Amino acid sequence: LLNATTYRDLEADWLGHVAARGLQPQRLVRRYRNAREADIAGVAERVFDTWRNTLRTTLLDFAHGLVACFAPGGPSGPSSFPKYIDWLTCLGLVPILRKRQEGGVTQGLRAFLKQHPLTRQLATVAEAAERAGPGFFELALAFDSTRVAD
Amino acid sequence: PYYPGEA
Amino acid sequence: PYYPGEA
Repeated sequence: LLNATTYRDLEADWLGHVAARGLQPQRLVRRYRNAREADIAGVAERVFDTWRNTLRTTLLDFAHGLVACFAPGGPSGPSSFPKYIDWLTCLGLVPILRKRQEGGVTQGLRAFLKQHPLTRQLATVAEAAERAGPGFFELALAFDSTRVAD
Repeated sequence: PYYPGEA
Repeated sequence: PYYPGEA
């Protein structure tokens, strides 16, 4: 998720937020009308910091939402880990059965991504999601297809 | 004014 | 602008 971000769209969103706040450097300096560099620099830094914190928590929430689809289906159902480990401990062999089909993970991903408000809210989040999307679907198909035997 | 986490 | 890791 984080590798797909780009500098241009993030800068564009930051500039859009600045325009929405009406706190451009020209207006801010023309309003303050003082030479106290430390105070104005701290004000600008905190203005940026609030946006940085909000972006970080938004990305955290989206990342947890994406993670929530895969995790339950790992230890149980198709492609279970403890069954793999006890196969290794008993014999060292791991029989595996394969079939190419769509399952709960793929439908969960489809029902999750297609109607998430954060994509419409932020350009960077939407572009990162659409760029990294195919990998998520391929990983979901990989999770669904395999099944360690009983 | 808009913020990333807001509705 | 271009960066080494970007697409």
